[PDB]
Amino acid sequence: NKCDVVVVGGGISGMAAAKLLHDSGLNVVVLEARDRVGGRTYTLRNQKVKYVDLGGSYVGPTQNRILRLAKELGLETYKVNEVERLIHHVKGKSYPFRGPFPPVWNPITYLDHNNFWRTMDDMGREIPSDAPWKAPLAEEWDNMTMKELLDKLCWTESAKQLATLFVNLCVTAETHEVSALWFLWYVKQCGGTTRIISTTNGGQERKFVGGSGQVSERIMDLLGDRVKLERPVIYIDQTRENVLVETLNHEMYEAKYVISAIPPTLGMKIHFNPPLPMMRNQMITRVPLGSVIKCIVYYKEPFWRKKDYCGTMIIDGEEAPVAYTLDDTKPEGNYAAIMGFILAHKARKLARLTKEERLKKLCELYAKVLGSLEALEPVHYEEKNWCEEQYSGGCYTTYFPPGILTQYGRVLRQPVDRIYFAGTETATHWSGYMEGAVEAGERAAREILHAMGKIPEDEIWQSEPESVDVPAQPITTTFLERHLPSVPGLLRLIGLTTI
Amino acid sequence: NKCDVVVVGGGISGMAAAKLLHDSGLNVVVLEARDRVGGRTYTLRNQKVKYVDLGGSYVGPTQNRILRLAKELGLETYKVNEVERLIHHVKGKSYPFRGPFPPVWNPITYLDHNNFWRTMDDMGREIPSDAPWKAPLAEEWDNMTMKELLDKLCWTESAKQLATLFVNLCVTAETHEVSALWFLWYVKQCGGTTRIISTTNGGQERKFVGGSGQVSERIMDLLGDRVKLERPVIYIDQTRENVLVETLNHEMYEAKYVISAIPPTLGMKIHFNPPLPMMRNQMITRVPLGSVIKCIVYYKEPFWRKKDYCGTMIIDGEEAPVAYTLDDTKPEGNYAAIMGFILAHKARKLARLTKEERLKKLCELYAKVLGSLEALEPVHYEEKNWCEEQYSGGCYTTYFPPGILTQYGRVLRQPVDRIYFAGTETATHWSGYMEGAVEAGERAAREILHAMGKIPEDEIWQSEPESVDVPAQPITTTFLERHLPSVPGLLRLI
Ligand SMILES: *Cc1cc2c(cc1C)nc1c(=O)[nH]c(=O)nc-1n2C[C@H](O)[C@H](O)[C@H](O)COP(=O)(O)OP(=O)(O)OC[C@H]1O[C@@H](n2cnc3c(N)ncnc32)[C@H](O)[C@@H]1O
Ligand SMILES: *Cc1cc2c(cc1C)nc1c(=O)[nH]c(=O)nc-1n2C[C@H](O)[C@H](O)[C@H](O)COP(=O)(O)OP(=O)(O)OC[C@H]1O[C@@H](n2cnc3c(N)ncnc32)[C@H](O)[C@@H]1O
Ligand SMILES: O=C(Nc1cccc(F)c1)c1coc2ccccc2c1=O
Ligand SMILES: O=C(Nc1cccc(F)c1)c1coc2ccccc2c1=O
Repeated sequence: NKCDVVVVGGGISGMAAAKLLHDSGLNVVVLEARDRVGGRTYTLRNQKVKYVDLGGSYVGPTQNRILRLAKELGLETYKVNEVERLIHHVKGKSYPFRGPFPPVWNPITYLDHNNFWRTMDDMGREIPSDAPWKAPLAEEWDNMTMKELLDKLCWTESAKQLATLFVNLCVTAETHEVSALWFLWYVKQCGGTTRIISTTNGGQERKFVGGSGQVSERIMDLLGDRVKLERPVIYIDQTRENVLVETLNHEMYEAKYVISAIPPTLGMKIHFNPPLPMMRNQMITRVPLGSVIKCIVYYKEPFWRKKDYCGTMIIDGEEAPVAYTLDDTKPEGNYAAIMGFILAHKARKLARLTKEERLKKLCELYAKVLGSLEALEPVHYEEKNWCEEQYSGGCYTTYFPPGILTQYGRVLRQPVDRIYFAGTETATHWSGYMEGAVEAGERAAREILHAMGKIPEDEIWQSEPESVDVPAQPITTTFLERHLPSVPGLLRLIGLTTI
Repeated sequence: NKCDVVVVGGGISGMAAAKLLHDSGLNVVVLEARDRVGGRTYTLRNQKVKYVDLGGSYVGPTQNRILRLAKELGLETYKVNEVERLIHHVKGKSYPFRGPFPPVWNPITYLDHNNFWRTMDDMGREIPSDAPWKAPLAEEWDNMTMKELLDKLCWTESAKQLATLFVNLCVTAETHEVSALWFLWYVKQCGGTTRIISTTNGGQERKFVGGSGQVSERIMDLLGDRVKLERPVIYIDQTRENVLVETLNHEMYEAKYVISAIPPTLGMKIHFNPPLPMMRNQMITRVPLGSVIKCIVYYKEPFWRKKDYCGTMIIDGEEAPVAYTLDDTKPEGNYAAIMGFILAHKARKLARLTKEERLKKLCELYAKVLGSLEALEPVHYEEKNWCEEQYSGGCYTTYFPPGILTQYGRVLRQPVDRIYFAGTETATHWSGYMEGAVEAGERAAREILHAMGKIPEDEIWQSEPESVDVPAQPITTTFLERHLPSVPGLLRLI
């Protein structure tokens, strides 16, 4: 019934918010729709796998908030296997490599790839993390899709195909589905292309020992009975002195303030009194989540390592069900496994199949890419299609179609009377990730602390000390990377000389 | 409590479905979220206006279902005034014209405009009304926006500005927001460019005497206490023998079947048990409605008619708050008024202003376009910003961003166990309109009658006899319109 703050949603964002508020001495309640906490994180436990992350899993350098939160809760990380060679599989053949970017030998294609990644970051530097709609060309860039941008930028099919994979993998959406402005913002707010694509020194460096679901679970243990499971929120009434929050199972909660810690569009599942202001009313119908099936195939041994492959496969084109894999073997070397994503339209297309049919297509793919008959001998399989989740809407995160971020983006974390907005979507650093969930939950909690006169305004946004356990190597470029011409740059140089 | 069919939503679609089911002898209940029926139609009555449609208003030839339903309920139509000249206002000057398409005189611009309209209809001929995702180039066209298509097709800024206005006015959305496939389908399923843009012999020919809200009101009158107002549906449970439908005010309704007659995305306001299938779960997050403020400025007299202007203004460019107007005067020449739409991004931009500030901007625009100081002397004003509506999501209808129609379009009218889907968005002819609302409501009702064994499969979709009161005249083209080259066509020859 009565409390200081109701937090709607018990994912990492809502739990981080509730914890901060609880630690500050307030009375918080967390209302969670599901029979579990963690949301878009979910750690399955059984005897065949021990534990496995079926939702969000990876953490890495520069994600200091999630690292700090997890460390405080008694959790540890380990490094995702990247000892041996990565594979880029292109036009039916595998090309092993080292370093984060799949390399290319053809001089023209080399210039085109170099320019593609460089230009993503060049454009990113024009986009403020906390206000992407303030970019000087925000309108122009928001009114084109990523498909249009790649069609203009990539002078080779090689670069276009890799760039397309990059978009699909980063945002679980097609290049023609997403705004160029929003995509460029998304990458820049993770620290740019190198940081977002890298295992070693990037976003995919590490996993939590025992699964990421422990973050939300251990906060629930700290909060005790303040977390209410199977309480989907249906109604928020701000017409009276205290806010009234009603759940589907016929309970009413009364609070001074509310934190909405659910994906933005999932706000539609709540009926509001008074109605939401116009811009938010429409925004929450314009912001879908992407589409992904996360699939883990288990093997007797991590046999790929014996061929000097680390387990990372980057697999171009249409026929492959999975475009990206990582080694998911436990740090101890057992429960050998390959994690792969079925992305964007393929998550829709292949959902028609049975679990056994998907397993077979994945093993056949892995056998070809790894040149290994052992890939046809799985011992176990787990998967999760996040498109089917009523209380997520998709994974990893919300994407913005063309035109939406400039028209509606400014209201994403704008309070609505006594409702404040958390959720990874409202973060300014690693939005879309567990890191962003912590940033947003803690920031929303401090907004309320400020509204209550407990902290000054300059304490709402708080910097985070660098992790001593996961130091961040800087992102660097070479002279040639900075100054080599694009393909059209080279052609201009050719035209000028012959004159 | 217990009934045969629960209809969620008391707009035209839900009302049409409930009426059909009721007339066949089933016990129906309509659960309506608002304190009124009509949904995206809303007729306001007061002494100053008599009545005014602040939502959907226009009907025309080929919309035989809405015309038949309205006639049965005792309604009459009158013609939107198009006796005098239309105005196209371009680069600060008014150019009066007759006929539906704003004309041009420059030979290159002429070829470009001609080709633009012709191409929209050429592309439409390959898009099945009942399955646009089966177009031969469905993927190619769905993966581009209308902005990309227009940038490719229009060699002149003149044609591109008019085409942009056309898109904005048709679908209350920006060219870059919408799938080209979806937009081309939308036009084709209203009978093509001429039919969709025309007042005389098209979609804007007529209005209902006393307002379109009377359709939904008069069905509510027939149904009596079967219509439950202020019953927003929050929960649908299909796990047991009968379907259970719960409302926000705590009531529980039990039925054999349910019709969802709400905009597709407003399905998100309902919690489902079991969860919806994957494709629908995601679809209902991918389908926004457009943005519009409908504004009606009243005057002492329809003064524009004295200058041989009918009151239609087509107003290009960014600065104008309103891109399109029609004469809203009543049939007797009284309650003189101009109806104008503030479209798409301008609805968002100008919503910050006060009502009085919007009135001043509109009057000054109209004074310029009509070339009359009389436009600065309004006697009354009414407006409605549909972007504010929790239980509509916007107006006129749902648009599909790039990539969505091909991936999720099949899902829209697919039943989910014992839930069938009505709403104008599910129609195959004049989807987006009151006509499509009737088509979809009656079809969803007949799906349930078929499920019950009461009618055969072949009676689910029913043709409609042509209205005697509003007959359609054929859409024609000239030899030169059909065969003149495009701009790049003319360049190939040179
Ligand atoms: C799904 C997924 C996500 C993911 C990823 C791979 C997959 C398959 N990989 C990631 C990774 O490797 N590293 C990483 O940092 N992130 C990764 N992601 C994304 C990550 O999981 C998310 O960014 C993050 O978990 C989101 O946290 P947040 O707290 O912002 O949101 P949530 O988890 O969705 O929590 C929302 C909770 O709210 C409940 N809910 C929903 N509606 C209601 C109502 N009406 N009432 C009450 N509760 C509600 C949800 O049930 C959920 O628990
Ligand atoms: C808004 C608008 C619409 C419009 C237009 C101009 C404007 C500003 N001009 C039109 C025109 O000149 N001619 C024409 O034929 N159409 C025009 N349009 C569109 C037209 O109004 C619509 O196509 C039509 O009204 C749609 O009817 P439909 O019955 O399909 O949908 P609806 O009116 O939105 O009705 C839905 C009802 O459902 C209720 N609702 C919503 N959620 C719930 C829940 N959860 N529970 C119960 N009821 C719910 C709504 O309140 C509504 O009444
Ligand atoms: O862009 C990525 N990786 C990537 C790795 C190699 C080449 C390439 F083009 C892209 C990733 C982006 O975001 C993610 C989110 C959750 C899990 C993995 C990833 C990526 O690997
Ligand atoms: O396209 C339209 N009209 C139009 C009329 C003249 C020139 C032009 F480019 C467009 C209309 C489209 O759909 C509508 C929907 C509700 C009300 C009016 C209209 C139109 O007039």
